[PDB]
Amino acid sequence: RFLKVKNWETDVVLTDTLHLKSTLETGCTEHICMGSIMLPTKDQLFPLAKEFLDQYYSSIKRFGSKAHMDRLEEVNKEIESTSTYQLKDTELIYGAKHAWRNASRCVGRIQWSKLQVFDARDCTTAHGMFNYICNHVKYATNKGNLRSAITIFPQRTDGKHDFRVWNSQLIRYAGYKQPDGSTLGDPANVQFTEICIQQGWKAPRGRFDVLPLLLQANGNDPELFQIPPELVLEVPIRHPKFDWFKDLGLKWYGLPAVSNMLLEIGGLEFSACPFSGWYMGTEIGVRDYCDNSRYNILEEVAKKMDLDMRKTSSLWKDQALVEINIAVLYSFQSDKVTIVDHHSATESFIKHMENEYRCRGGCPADWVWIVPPMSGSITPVFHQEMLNYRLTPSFEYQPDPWNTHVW
Amino acid sequence: RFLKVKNWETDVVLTDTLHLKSTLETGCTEHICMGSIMLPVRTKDQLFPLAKEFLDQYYSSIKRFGSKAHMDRLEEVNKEIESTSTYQLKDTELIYGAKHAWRNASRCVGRIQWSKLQVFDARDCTTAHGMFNYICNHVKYATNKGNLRSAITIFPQRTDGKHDFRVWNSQLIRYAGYKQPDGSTLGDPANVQFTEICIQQGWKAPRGRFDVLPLLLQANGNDPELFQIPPELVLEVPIRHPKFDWFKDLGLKWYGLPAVSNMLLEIGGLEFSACPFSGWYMGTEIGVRDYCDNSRYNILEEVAKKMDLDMRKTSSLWKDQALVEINIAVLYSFQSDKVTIVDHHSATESFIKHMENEYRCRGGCPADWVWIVPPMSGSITPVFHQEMLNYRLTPSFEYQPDPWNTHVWKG
Ligand code: HEM
Ligand code: HEM
Ligand SMILES: CN(C)Cc1ccc(OCc2ccc3ccc(N)nc3c2)cc1
Ligand SMILES: CN(C)Cc1ccc(OCc2ccc3ccc(N)nc3c2)cc1
Ligand SMILES: C[C@H](O)[C@H](O)[C@H]1CNc2nc(N)[nH]c(=O)c2N1
Ligand SMILES: C[C@H](O)[C@H](O)[C@H]1CNc2nc(N)[nH]c(=O)c2N1
Ligand SMILES: [Zn+2]
Repeated sequence: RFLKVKNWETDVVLTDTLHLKSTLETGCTEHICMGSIMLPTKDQLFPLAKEFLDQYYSSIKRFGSKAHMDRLEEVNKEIESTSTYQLKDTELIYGAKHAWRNASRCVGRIQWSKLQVFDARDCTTAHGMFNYICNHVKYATNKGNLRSAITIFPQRTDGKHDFRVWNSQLIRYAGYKQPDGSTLGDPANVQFTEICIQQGWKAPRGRFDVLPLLLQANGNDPELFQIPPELVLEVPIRHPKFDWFKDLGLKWYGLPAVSNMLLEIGGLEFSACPFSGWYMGTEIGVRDYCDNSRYNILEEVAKKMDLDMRKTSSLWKDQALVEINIAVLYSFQSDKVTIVDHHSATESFIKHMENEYRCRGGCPADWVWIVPPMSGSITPVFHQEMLNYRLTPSFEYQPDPWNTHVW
Repeated sequence: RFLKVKNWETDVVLTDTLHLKSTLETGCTEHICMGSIMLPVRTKDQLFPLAKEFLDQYYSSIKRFGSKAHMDRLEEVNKEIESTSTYQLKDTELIYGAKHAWRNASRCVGRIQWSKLQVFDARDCTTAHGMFNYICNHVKYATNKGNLRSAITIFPQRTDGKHDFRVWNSQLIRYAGYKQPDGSTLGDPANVQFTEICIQQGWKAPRGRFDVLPLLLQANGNDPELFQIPPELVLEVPIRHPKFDWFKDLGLKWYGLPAVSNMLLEIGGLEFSACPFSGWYMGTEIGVRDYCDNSRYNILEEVAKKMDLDMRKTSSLWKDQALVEINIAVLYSFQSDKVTIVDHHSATESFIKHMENEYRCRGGCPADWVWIVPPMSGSITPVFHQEMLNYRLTPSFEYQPDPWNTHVWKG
């Protein structure tokens, strides 16, 4: 009931009690673990609100105070009346920061309280959303000195007036099905690169074409918008030794800005809430270049290294994967763009873990996602036991808009 | 209830029905996941249903469920239990059990080989010296001059828990580790505590960086005794690198036979507390864990020095780079000497095939993602994007407290 977790590299033991607060469910049972599965009314709303407000006023050392009680009373009232309710800005911010704080899959959470919240709740149109998004992108980029941000569009009402960013990230590279058979650009984004044209995009049919924003406001049809290029900071990728690297014709964008998630605070459902921070190197280089179902350029890279690509036992894929990731980090640090290496980020996380166990009594963590996709066992998190559980406020997955939209 | 797993690299979807045959607990609940927790005297009361369960599986597998052979066997076992408070497995049953225990080992990426396991029945053993004999023949048989064969040796089951057979070594073959007065460690840091016990038990330690440890064996609950595996029986491979000639000079070598000996085999309620088993190495086990883990030989840095890497900023990925070269060297040294070894890409590929085959033919395949995924280059092996249900089946291999923590010293 008061669980412990052992780091095996260091024998350190943390005790977890925060999990007892856990409110939502995992997908696991006593009989089956699903830790490696990707995605396992006025009456429900009020308990949701109270729980949130209780933790909020507790966090400001005014638990049980007049303001607290009155606020709980005030919200309770508006709920009975309007069937929903609205969050004070302070609550909105506390909420946002805490959904990140509780994002069990996120290795970067040590930064969780330095989040810039943009209240875009007054928005009414796709054009408006576009204006708010450009503003976010510009702010977060900060000439390469990246800052974390989130922009929150009006909460769901009755599932009809839904605000949604159809892009999965604000900034992503187009991907096209070749008549040749293969795939040009980014394969992840193929179906999306279609929907854009299916909705009227004029694709430059290149490789690194920045996808257009497809914003949907108040449940209406979604509209296309193009991000001003001067707002899209990119880094041409080059190796600090292999000068044939730049020849490979590679660059990547500096701003990772996830847009398809649902943010939940005190029962309210912000279905558009694009947020961003900065890349861990391996997100672009292990994942965005070298996944089979992505840029898949490993073969060509090692080809250019004249490595024995005949048998797997030469570990050519590994050697190459390492150089590519060295290049990514090298180019970003060169162009004065924020990035963190996977050793540094995992180190920061262990500290953040220790910090949360100390000041908060625990920290939910999803080992399968926290461990970098390369060099796993030489990062400190590998040997770190982690408890996974779901807390509120949270970020949740949500169905792709094109599977839901009533046109 | 059906459950689906999806491979996100290939969109292949599989459907698990097997998880319904799962009894044992996971550690998990609906409000917490212990999926990354390393570790999450039995009466006639709870024995017979465990036995029936086993025998039922056993007779289904031989397509004789409900046969008179099956029913008499149940009866035979029943009566042997209520009379003797335990029972004995037939040879057929012991073999099936050991194989299935491996097959159910949800953390083992090597399971494709599960049906080809040589089972040595050492249930007639009575002394440590007898144990040394059995173990010696295991090692010789499994080693097969570098052409490794999977094998397990099974010592008598636990009776009253006061007469346990145990192998105190964690693996049959392992290098000593010595903590020095200055704080440094000579040999394998992973083995220091055991090395100490060994020394206290009268072992005369060479105190070299690569001393094969003695077997510390326990029979019928007696105090353990020391035995030196004859060196001609211990196959080793010196570690060199194919392009780096300075590598051999790091003075490295590893033993060829991985043979885990501290686990506990459970079959039909019976507990086999001494059941050393062996297969062959995946390269990363030696290369990534056995040299490069910060709590191991940690030649990561020296390899890095010799490569003249940029060890200043970690964002040079010098650690990553050295790690790769060390694993190249491990695989290369082994293949050159015709000692069986598998690389992580090969092993994971194999596993996916095995797993898919198991879903189709068995209705699932319990698998621990945290352990199946290799400790380097995770996402460029096919298991990384493979969803996996994890659950416990019997027969199984279980952890068990170190015997030095529980053992009652005769003297
Ligand atoms: C500032 C530096 C940050 C770093 C280095 C970082 C790092 C990461 C990494 C490496 C992942 C794994 C994702 C993958 O492999 O595809 C991840 C996931 C995640 N991040 Fe963070 N992040 C940062 C900022 C943020 C911010 C500002 C938020 C939101 C406020 C956030 C929320 C999340 C969430 C919810 C996930 C899980 C996504 C999922 O479940 O699929 N992160 N992060
Ligand atoms: C024949 C080639 C084999 C290969 C390549 C192989 C590979 C592996 C690897 C790489 C691990 C993870 C080890 C670690 O990182 O600590 C593992 C775990 C395991 N293996 Fe296999 N193995 C083989 C044979 C066997 C055999 C013969 C058995 C038993 C009869 C077995 C039973 C297990 C068990 C029970 C685990 C989980 C250990 C634990 O729970 O801590 N394996 N295997
Ligand atoms: C499995 N993938 C192919 C699909 C997938 C796509 C985006 C995903 O979002 C992850 C995510 C979320 C927030 C982040 C914030 C900062 C950062 N550097 N990476 C971040 C990464 C997760 C999964
Ligand atoms: C943290 N460690 C001390 C615990 C630990 C060490 C080795 C372990 O080995 C498991 C294991 C079992 C059987 C194997 C068979 C073959 C093989 N190549 N590796 C195998 C590896 C398990 C746990
Ligand atoms: C904390 C974590 O559960 C633990 O360190 C595990 C992680 N995965 C592993 N995977 C393998 N193959 N071997 C291990 O020893 C471990 N250790
Ligand atoms: C099968 C597994 O659940 C899936 O591939 C996960 C594994 N771990 C991951 N880890 C991170 N950081 N990001 C991911 O997308 C995934 N994918
Ligand atoms: Zn679980």
